[PDB]
Amino acid sequence: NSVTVRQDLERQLGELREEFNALSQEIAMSQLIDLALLPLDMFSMFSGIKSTIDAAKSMATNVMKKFKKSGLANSVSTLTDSLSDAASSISRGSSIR
Amino acid sequence: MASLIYRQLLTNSYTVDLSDEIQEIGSTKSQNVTINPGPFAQTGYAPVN
Amino acid sequence: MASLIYRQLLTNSYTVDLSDEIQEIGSTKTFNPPVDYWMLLAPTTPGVIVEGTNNTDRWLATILIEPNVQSENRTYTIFGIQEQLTVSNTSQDQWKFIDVVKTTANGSIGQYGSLLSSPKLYAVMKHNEKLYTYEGQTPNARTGHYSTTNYDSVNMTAFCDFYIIPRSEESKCTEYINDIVISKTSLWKEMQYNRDITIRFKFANTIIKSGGLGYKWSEISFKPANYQYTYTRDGEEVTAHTTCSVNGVNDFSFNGGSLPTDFVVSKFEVIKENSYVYIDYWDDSQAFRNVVYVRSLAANLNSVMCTGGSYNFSLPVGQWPVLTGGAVSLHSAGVTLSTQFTDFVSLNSLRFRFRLAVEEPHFKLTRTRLDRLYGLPAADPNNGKEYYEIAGRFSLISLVPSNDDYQTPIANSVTVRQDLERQLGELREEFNALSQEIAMSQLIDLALLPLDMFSMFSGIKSTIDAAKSMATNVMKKFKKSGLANSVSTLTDSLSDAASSISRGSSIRSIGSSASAWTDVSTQITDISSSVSSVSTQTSTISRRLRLKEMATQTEGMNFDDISAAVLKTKIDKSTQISPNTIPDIVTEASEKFIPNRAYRVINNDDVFEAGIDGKFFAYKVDTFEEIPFDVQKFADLVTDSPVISAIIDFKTLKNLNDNYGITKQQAFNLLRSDPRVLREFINQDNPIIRNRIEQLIMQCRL
Amino acid sequence: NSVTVRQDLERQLGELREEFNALSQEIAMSQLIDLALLPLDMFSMFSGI
Amino acid sequence: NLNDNYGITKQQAFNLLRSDPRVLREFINQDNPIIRNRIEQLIMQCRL
Repeated sequence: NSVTVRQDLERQLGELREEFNALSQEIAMSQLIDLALLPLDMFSMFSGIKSTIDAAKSMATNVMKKFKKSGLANSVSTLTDSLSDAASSISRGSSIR
Repeated sequence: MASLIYRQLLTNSYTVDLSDEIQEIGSTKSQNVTINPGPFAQTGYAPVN
Repeated sequence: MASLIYRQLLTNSYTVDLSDEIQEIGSTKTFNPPVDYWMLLAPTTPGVIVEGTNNTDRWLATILIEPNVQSENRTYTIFGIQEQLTVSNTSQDQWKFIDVVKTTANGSIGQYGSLLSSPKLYAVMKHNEKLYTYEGQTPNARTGHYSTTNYDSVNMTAFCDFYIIPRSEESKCTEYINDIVISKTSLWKEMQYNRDITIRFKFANTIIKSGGLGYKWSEISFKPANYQYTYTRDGEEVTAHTTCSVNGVNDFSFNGGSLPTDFVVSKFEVIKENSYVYIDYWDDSQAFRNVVYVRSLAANLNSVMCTGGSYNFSLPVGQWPVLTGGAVSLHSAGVTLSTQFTDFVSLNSLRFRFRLAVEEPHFKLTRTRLDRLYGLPAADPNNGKEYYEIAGRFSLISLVPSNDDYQTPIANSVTVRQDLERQLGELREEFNALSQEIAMSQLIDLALLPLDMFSMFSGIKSTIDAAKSMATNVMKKFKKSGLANSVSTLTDSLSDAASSISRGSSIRSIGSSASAWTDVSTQITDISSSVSSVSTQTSTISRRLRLKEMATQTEGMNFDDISAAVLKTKIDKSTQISPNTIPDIVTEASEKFIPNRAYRVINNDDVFEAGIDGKFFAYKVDTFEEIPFDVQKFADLVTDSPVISAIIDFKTLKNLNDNYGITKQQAFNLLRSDPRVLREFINQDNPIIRNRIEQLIMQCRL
Repeated sequence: NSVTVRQDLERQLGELREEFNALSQEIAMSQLIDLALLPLDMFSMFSGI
Repeated sequence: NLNDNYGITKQQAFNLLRSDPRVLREFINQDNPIIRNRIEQLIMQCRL
């Protein structure tokens, strides 16, 4: 029997990037590479975050949504497409050097 | 490390768009919602005249 | 490369079960009907809605009986005649629906058979040369049989619109009792359709009294509505249809007591932040005609702060029970496609779904112990206002089969479905082509980068997203063909061989040692006309290793990597394919390829080669055609070591060694299948290796 | 008062654990080795059922 | 305990990697050595 569920307005991305860099100036090094040689599980990458209420699931699905629209996603897609086009036939025979 | 991480976070675009269609068609197929008043009767003085 | 690619394809079968059960749960889907069908009736008002008879010798219809009514002789025109029906009704919740049993034209009616159902659902049609109608209460769909004269000509006569439904869905009917895609870059063109659209909502409601003094109310609910509107957009007076629908509705029951003076409604419907609204368009513009094949479809819309007005309740004694107020906020989130049948004009349309949110004002019931409700109720939401307008843009990047001629614009849509298509058999020849002019070193390069099915299934540019649940249903369907069953047999044989020290290890045939990788291969096959006994053992060892290993592990580049690379080359240059046409091509390319190719394993300066053609080769670098085969020795040392794919077979390596020279490093990297040296020899001087790779890629026949 | 049900399936899993023990008592000894190089993935380890 | 049976310096090298199935299974299949008892008790200890 509520009027409006208060959607939490989220802090703007530029400030976010600023405290993220301020956090990056705080991390450690040796156990960082100790973390860095261990192939983690896409499971613990998003496991212990927040409130476990259909939301780690939703956030995982949303980050999956947003990843395929990134510059690396279409970059690898077009790299594969270009290689497959070169291997398909003589499509780009010789245009310039 | 991130080889399998950034591998999998990209390979399962099929999972994510299948999840999109799954949740959409599920929303289409949602059923009715009913509440029970609870263990409490409701009455009064009916024949007002 | 593609070893793990086909392994990923086979691994991700855990989605087709869910992505198909959701299809099951979301794809459940006077008018005298013909034979071999079904008929379901959902009456609106309690009374006479549907009748039926063979109008010659035997009359069988069914009449609802209002509860809280004793044995009363009604005055209803049963078959147009006021027949005597004196039946009581002492039930409370589950109603009665009694079959009238009338003999002649002006015949008398006896009482036998009553149908009990709460949600107002019934189904009646003849079955198996006789009238097989559902009987009983809700829990079980028990049917009854009624014999007539001239069975196949009983005239069902309803008074409302109901279901056309066939007979063979008896399971579906009992459970009731209880998209065309051709997408390709070759000859298909996108068009800009960004038309600002305005739509107007409208609501209809279902109110159903309970037979009595008016203090009992049965069903006040929404119901779909449809009006029209004309829009003065860009100087075009465009007419448009629209419909409404609701889902996830909330149920409220305002029960005041038991005695018939109590203002009791058995249930009430009310909309809150769990529901949605769906609409459709029937416009006059070309963009309407161009919604048959949609690439991308997005539409931002304005919000309307819709409200509800005063409502109605007519009670005999006392003042009027006044229900007031209604409020919800409309927020479109999601745009889909649909159809609509209005006057047998059922064609395409588009659907808008909205998110909803309530407002502050209370919605009050007078002289009722209920107040400060939230959510726009279902009594009289239209406030007398004629329409609920929503404005905003609407994007459409739809794509029609434009001809190769750029000067020719396609501006229509031919029919409901294009039902010709093309069969896989003829597709086989156009995949039998395009294998002649592929590449010489570039396809080998494509056989190295992991072609993960994201990059595999991203450049296709299809109009839907069900391509990949299908791309795993393809391996669910190799059960019909010979890969999925082959993997299952491998695993089961190695398992029951790992559990049977009683008879499963001694009753099976011989190999080199106690291994399922040797004896399972040689169990029973037709003997080839001219081969040796050791040749059969080598061939079977070869077949099981070639098929199973291509998806498990290997050294260097494998033949399935070439298969995947050429498969991508064909699909990218296909120029004739449909989204629902690769579900066969990927199958009969992952299987019907690899006809006869050998592998090798190196043993401390000794390697053998054997493939599925009846030929074997025992030879280790440093001049060839050496000491002959040793079947059990090689069998054990290949069971015990990971296998190396022999892209260079005995003849090719002999030719390249004897004719144009070789070095120890190059030979080593060749016969351990190092793709570097293979492609460097290919790219350098057009060797016999090039003939071999070309004839190998034509071996990818179909 | 008719909503108190708490435990489930222990009565079956407990009695079948010893059945799996008893059958695994007589397991093979070499074919376990060559059924270890196999990537018994979900398409396989849930296919011999 | 095995080194009573020689298996030296290359089967030792791979068996110290503990994981070469070729060397392990070749010891398994012919020498009837202690290792079958070791792996049998491995099976019997995951047994309960």
